[PDB]
Amino acid sequence: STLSDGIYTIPFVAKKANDDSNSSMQNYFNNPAWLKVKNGKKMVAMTVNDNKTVTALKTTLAGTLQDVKVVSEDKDANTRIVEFEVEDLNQPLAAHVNYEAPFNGSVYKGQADFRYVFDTAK
Amino acid sequence: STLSDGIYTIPFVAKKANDDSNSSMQNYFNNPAWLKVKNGKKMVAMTVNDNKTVTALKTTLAGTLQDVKVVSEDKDANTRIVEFEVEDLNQPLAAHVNYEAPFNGSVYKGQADFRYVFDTAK
Amino acid sequence: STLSDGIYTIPFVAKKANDDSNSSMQNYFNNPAWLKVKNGKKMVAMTVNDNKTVTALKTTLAGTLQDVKVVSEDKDANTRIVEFEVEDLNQPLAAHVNYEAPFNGSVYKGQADFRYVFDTAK
Repeated sequence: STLSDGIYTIPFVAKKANDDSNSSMQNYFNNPAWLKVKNGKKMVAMTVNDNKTVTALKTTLAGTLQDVKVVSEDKDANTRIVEFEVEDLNQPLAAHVNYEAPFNGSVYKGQADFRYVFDTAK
Repeated sequence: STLSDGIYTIPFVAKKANDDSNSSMQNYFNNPAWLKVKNGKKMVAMTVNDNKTVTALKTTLAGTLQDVKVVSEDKDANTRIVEFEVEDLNQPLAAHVNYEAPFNGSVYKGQADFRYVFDTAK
Repeated sequence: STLSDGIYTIPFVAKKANDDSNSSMQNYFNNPAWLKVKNGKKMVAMTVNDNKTVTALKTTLAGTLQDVKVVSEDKDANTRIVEFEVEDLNQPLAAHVNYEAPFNGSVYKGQADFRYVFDTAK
């Protein structure tokens, strides 16, 4: 947690919920994540690269999963910037994502559980 | 082929035409591909992440290469969703792509052959 | 340097300034880069996939770093096509990038040094 004030680019990997392997959900988020070290608060910002498909995202805060906040949304470029706090950048951050298939059919909804594994701030 | 009804995310890799190595053409397609298991028909959908550059794409169906169908096109975000049927998700699916360089010159056209190698549905 | 006339797709990796490891800045540029072999001039074109964040980019030419030229800019899709000459496609091309965080705060600016390592034209 010992980090000085400023803007740093923090890398991440999305791993499967109960497997130490890469999750297919990783491709919905732009790497690296932005890190603002302000007033001793670890704020992580990341571009959700498919606004239409990814409908909801929740990240663990104080022991429970809470819906992420939208910094700014770009409906023309099909992207959005999301903001969330992390308790520890050393523990695999459990996250649940709700998605929608672009198919022209009755069934299209989906949802998956995955873990965000953060490297070191730069 | 033994798969139940529903929406599943199928991963893929683009390999070189006559080499078991990754093809540079992989970066024109968004991973993973969407899979709709409806009425015993293996339908694969994928985002072509550069609408202007990638001009044509054909995938092998019943022994011959046929031009892929457009689900929906996004001219503002420079993307499009394409749909194609696969005979077997265990054989390397041969595909031919036609592309155009964004350079301001007389010569800009190009075309390449590659293989889609599908993993398992999720 | 012995290459015939035409359009070829050249792959690249962004490595850390003083480390032979991948740079986080790699995700701001679309792979592969376009190569036009016209009148014995090695011209490299690449899509900067985040127009708003990446504010400036300079590539080494004749021993010094010079600001890259804009082929065409897409403000709707948040992209731009940049053009620059390379002295040798065998030496790690030193580059300096200026970036801006999308956070809603006083501090957001940043800048990093990295090297472009080019493979072979296709």
